[PDB]
Amino acid sequence: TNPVTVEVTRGLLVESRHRGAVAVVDGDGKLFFSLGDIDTAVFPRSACKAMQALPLVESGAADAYGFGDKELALACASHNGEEEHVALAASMLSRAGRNVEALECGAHWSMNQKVLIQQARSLDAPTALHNNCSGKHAGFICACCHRDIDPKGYVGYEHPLQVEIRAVMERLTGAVLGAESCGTDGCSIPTYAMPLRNLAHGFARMATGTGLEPLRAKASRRLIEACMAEPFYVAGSGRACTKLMQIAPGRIFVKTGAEGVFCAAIPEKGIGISLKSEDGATRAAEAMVAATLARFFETEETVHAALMAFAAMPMRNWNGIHVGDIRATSVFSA
Amino acid sequence: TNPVTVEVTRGLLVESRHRGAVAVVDGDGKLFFSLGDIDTAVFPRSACKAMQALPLVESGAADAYGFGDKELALACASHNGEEEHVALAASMLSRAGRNVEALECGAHWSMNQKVLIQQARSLDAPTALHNNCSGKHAGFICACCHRDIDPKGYVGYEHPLQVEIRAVMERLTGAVLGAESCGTDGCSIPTYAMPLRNLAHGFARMATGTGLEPLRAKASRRLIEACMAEPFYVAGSGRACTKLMQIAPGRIFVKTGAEGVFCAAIPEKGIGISLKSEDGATRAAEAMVAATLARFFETEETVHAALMAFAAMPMRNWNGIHVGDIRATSVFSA
Ligand SMILES: [Cl-]
Ligand SMILES: [Cl-]
Ligand SMILES: [Zn+2]
Ligand SMILES: [Zn+2]
Repeated sequence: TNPVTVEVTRGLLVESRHRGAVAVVDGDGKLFFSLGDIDTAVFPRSACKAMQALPLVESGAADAYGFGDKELALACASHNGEEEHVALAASMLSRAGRNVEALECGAHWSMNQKVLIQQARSLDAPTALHNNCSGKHAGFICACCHRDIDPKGYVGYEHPLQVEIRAVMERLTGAVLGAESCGTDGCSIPTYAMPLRNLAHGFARMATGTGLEPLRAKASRRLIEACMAEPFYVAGSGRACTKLMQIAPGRIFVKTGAEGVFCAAIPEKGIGISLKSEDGATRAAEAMVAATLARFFETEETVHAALMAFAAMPMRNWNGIHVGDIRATSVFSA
Repeated sequence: TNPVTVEVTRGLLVESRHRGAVAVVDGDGKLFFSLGDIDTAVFPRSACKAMQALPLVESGAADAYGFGDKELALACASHNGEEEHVALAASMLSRAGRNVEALECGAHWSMNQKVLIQQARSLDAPTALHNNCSGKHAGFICACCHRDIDPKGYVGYEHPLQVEIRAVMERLTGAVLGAESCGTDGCSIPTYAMPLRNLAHGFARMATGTGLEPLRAKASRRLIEACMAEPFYVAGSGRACTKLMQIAPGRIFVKTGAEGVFCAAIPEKGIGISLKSEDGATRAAEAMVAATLARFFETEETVHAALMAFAAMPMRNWNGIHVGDIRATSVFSA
């Protein structure tokens, strides 16, 4: 069973509790730190978008369509569907001769409340461009068009692009990705459950190049640097991913996934991080990733304090009164 | 530990898991069914609104202000902030010569996405009337004004109304309510943590009159019947509380609370129910309350099937593809 990783307090009592697992692995596969079950297969969901963006870069598509750090960050992004994000996704599809009609991810309203209010006020309905995965899907469509592969059905298990993605993520993680570990993701593409140990190892390899072909090392490093250089484009206004990567500019990589996943890397320390809140709560995964990062910056007061501000947070009610805290437990400092 | 009460699946695997506690008690305090820890103090939050509506009824205020089942349901309600709910809260305050400016609960946008889209398109900003607790607070203000008590500060621990509420909830539940069990609620009023056993017992007494003074029995029955007669006003469009009380009209009482609480009653069976998802997820608490109710309707095939449809539900992605299920575990049928 997984330890209690996060507590939610009200008055003088714990009101709710989150259990979870955490794997921290270096480029060589060495375990630096672990909580709970890092050996049972868990769906990474959107947390592994940077891995799925390798076809876009490695194929030459990114360079052929003139993509910079903003486009690669958006390809790696679970974004808010702000105008900047929608404009860039449309720009990406346009350079490959496509538009919104080529996306197969569907439409949804922003999962940032303030952006949803803006969307609702200016649209009858969101489009597939507003989908948090529209950057990744435009990356997929660009990767296909550059290689004269028909993008139609790019979301399906048997499409050449999804065949390629299974191979790429097996090479990074050492985990086998197949039908028995496969589910359908939010955006209708395959998501493959794998141990947290493997997922963390894979990010440690993307961060360091350890055990990768040089082109894959270079593409991997380029995607990780793009996310850290353009953190707004990975998520957006009011988002943990964006704010966490603004604490130590260029030094911390993070990516949220649906159902309480986080992947992260500290390239200068050669470490990859993956974690799962067992109940699937985003708030627990946010506290956990900040507290896990904090272990590696205990000699930098300002960075440690900033990270602990996410590990342990005041909650305010509708009048803005402090009612309690979300707080990572003492297992992250043991 | 608390047992695994709910699983969330994707493909052929459990993606996330919820642990929880459940107390089912009769009018006399006899335990009919239990899971996990029913003896540790948990915040009922909004789940005990019917208890907090007793001053409104017992004072004479409800009768003096001509409140029927719709107003009492709204006094007991965590509503969506739909125009019907807002209009009724404004009508309730108006009977005492009051309006939105007398509410101290604060404003918030709907936590129902469809209502939020409607709110965003029709309002610059929500008001305190849009607050899910605006009915309860209008009841509180009416209770004060009928007895010539100043409603100003009615949310404060030391206000005569909150003194009264501590007395009422102690007598129903047999739990001691004071500062050590006290936190601030979403709506800035006190919320008191108590064991689930006590909370369930309290609803069993409201449902049966067992061990209550006649006026309290009658006020208790009237609140429970109003919620069951006007279930839209307890919650609203697309809400578990509303839909669960439409399965067997007049026979099932349910009330959700923030952080994965549910209280319920089946008056004709003399049972009170309280439960807690340990992690605080609403989706887990909804599955749990449906599966717990289902145990008591195993000889009514139509009612059992309708309840099981809430205990075990398909989840669909943005394209409407079935990706997995939320399902109460087999501990609810053991
Ligand atoms: Cl989904
Ligand atoms: Cl009594
Ligand atoms: Zn996706
Ligand atoms: Zn309230």
